[PDB]
Amino acid sequence: MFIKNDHAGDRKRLEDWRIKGYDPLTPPDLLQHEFPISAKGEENIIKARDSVCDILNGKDDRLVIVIGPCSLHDPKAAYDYADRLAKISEKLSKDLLIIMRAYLEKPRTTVGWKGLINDPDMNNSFQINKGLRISREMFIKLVEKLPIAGEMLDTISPQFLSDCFSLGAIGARTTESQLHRELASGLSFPIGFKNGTDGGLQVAIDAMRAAAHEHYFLSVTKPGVTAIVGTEGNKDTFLILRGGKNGTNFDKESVQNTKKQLEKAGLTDDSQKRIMIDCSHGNSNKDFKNQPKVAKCIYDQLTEGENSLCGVMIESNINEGRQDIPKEGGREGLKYGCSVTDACIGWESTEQVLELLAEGVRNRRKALKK
Amino acid sequence: MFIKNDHAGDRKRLEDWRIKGYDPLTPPDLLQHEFPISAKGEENIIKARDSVCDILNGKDDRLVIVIGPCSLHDPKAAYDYADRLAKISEKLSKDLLIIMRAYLEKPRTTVGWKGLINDPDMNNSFQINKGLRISREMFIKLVEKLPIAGEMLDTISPQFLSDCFSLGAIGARTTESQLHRELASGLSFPIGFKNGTDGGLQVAIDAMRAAAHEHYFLSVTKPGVTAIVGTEGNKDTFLILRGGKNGTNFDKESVQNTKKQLEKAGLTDDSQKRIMIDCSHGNSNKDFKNQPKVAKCIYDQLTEGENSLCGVMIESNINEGRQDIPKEGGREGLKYGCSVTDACIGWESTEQVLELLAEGVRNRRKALKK
Repeated sequence: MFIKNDHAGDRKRLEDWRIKGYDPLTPPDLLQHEFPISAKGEENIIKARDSVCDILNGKDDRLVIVIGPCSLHDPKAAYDYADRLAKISEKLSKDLLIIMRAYLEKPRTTVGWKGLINDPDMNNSFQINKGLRISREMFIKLVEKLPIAGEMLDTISPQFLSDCFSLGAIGARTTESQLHRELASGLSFPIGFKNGTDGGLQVAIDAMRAAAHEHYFLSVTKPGVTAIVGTEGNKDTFLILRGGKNGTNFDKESVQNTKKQLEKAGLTDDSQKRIMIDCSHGNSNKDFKNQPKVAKCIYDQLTEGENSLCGVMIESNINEGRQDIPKEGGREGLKYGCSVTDACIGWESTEQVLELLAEGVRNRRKALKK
Repeated sequence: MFIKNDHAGDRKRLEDWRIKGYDPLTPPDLLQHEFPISAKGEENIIKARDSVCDILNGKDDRLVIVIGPCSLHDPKAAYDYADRLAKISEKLSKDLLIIMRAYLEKPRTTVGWKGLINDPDMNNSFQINKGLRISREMFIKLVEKLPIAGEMLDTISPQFLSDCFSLGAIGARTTESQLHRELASGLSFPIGFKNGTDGGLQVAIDAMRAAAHEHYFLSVTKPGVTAIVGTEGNKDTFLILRGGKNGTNFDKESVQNTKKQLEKAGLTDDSQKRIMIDCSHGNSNKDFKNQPKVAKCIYDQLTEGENSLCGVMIESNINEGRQDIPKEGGREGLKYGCSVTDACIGWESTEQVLELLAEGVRNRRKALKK
């Protein structure tokens, strides 16, 4: 702490006796001035957002693919993965609309590395200020290469990193939080809510419904100070089928149920597409090798003409599997292109699945006579 | 809106085209100045906190009863009720500690009054600065009458009102939120989380495990600027049973099952008491009539000497049931002392209930020969 609470632990102060101190923080202004976005990255982002919103509204028959490392921990690897992916995306420019999984943390119940933002040297130093710096810079570099997608959590943290997202996602732990639903209703891109830890759809229905309305809440402004914010709202929201405590909900029947309750909520019609399926995480029962297989199911629903499906989430890294960051050595003790956060499928798995989906969208074209 | 995004709609800019613009805000330093907490309120607040920290470590053999409106919405009415409860609160004082349920906003997914802070004019005018004024004014009056407790909904707001809380809960929906755990660890009083909307008990155990720890995050400081905060961690933590979509857990079995899971967690031992019961919300199935009978169940388990219990929650009001705030009417014409959120028990029932539980505490005393 730069400022230190000299009175920590005294239980005769009304407040703050549990507070160690404070460290200076950088307002989003200064960073947004320091790390601006190039017009090319700007253009990437905007046209990306719109096209997504097109696919949502029934306007485009393409399919959205949010794929990438579950968390990002090493930048050079991010440029490698982004250029390799911009290659294959170049190849599929007319079918998939692929967007990268730029995630800077895995939220956890158990102690660990707290994400790229919190622990920048990965040794629990917590000079988060740097974390942000380098982390935002990586985006002013990536957005020139391809569109990226973050997951929301710290109402405060996006202020620094929202202008780079062309889409966002919301986690199960946080999907019931009216905080976050407000936050989406402010955000400047489409947002996908993950269905509850037990599987529940209702939480995600409720989040979309919430996020569409206009909201007022306390938030943090670009000059690092507090004000009251008004959100026009965000109607271009969707649902991400995910969890396993109740089991896997990727099965076709599950998708139909999602659709029946979505038209039971006025949240979709036959012409709009609001369903994203997330394989990594809950449906894979926590094994990377299970990721390819579900792909099999989604493709198949496309082949029969499933038009509700808007997009698909994929856990993916240059090298497959996962690894434990060493007690000692930090980032230098990690294998190159290998996920710290979740087990990913290897680049090879990833390209074979992409060819499969490129074809599935074509077959949906042929059976619908589209 | 004071400031107005003049670009709200041009989905052509990097960011902020879903933000209406913002409204100025009284910083917490200032609101901690305009309304200070008199020395008597200071005394009540801290004596209560230490009392609850005793009950939590088994040093006290009395019972924490958090009782009050589902939502506090009429400050005259609240003063009247805090009067009454404080009067009988020392009637039973030897028996248990009575903390009043000072909540400001009831979490939802639907349209309606977003609490006293967001819309305290009750007209969807949203004059939030005043909301805060009013509300802190309220608080500093109430801590002179009896200590209080509130529901931590968001993490900017308690900068304005924390020092009136002797004690706080984390709403069922936000328990899984990393954010509310990090916030929890700094607060200078006891926190008890509510179990997940399924009824699941792992969320709350994990939250207790996290909040014990020391965390560093981004938070708002008393002057009104964001900063990096380190917390000591709050070890003064517990669990609240409240119900779910499944498993209403107000029974002897369910409590013992829970105690066993907390023991398996290394959070408590047979001397400590880490379990609080909510008798509204799920357990009551939105039926105020079923609250007293749940008191009865409790009273029975205390007659049996159940020593892991630290408290009970209770949504009580001057007049029972609830009433519908007319959306096309004002708060001008509304029944006095009738909670406008979840259905409450009457004043007479409240006398009754409280007497009955006092008896229960006496009975547990005799069971272990204390």
